[PDB]
Amino acid sequence: VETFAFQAEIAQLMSLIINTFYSNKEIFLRELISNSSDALDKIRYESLTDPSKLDSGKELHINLIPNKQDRTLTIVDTGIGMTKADLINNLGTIAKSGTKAFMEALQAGADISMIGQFGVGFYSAYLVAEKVTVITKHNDDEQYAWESSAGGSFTVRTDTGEPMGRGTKVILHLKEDQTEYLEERRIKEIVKKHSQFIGYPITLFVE
Repeated sequence: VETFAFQAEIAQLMSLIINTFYSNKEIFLRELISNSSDALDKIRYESLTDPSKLDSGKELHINLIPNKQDRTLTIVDTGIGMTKADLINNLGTIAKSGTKAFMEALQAGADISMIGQFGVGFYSAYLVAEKVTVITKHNDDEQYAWESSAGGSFTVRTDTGEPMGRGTKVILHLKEDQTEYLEERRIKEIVKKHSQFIGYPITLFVE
């Protein structure tokens, strides 16, 4: 296991997300589904000129998996995945610059639900999760697990957990008071409200 420091700007973003009073937490799901869709779009585009890119799985989709025993909500996609370098580099984002914009905007009258407009929507996971684990597999690399409970650091390790073929799995270890996001009725409602026009199937698994 390797441990890394978040850039200071990202640590500050995370703390703002964790400590700011903001009731409309449910937007985290849309943000992560949006990220999944973007990743699926990337592998799809690469496949148009090189069909072999899909040897690691031709189905392009998103699964939502709640588990009340583990208190986790997992978002899985079969998108392009991320290399180890992408993981370290803010999960393939330009987060340093996105954070600066988001903070300026929060000053010009924006609110936290607008985070995705600044390219740092992944971090909205910390509205509801105490810990986030990201398992990822890109065609050009091995399978990796990133994890962070905030506090300024994240880890990266190889994952000999179940091989995934290709894609990304975001495992949200929910805060104790956020278990509503494990209820089928609630997840269904949020998907219909904010993720109605996504171009890939979204399957909500049953417990």
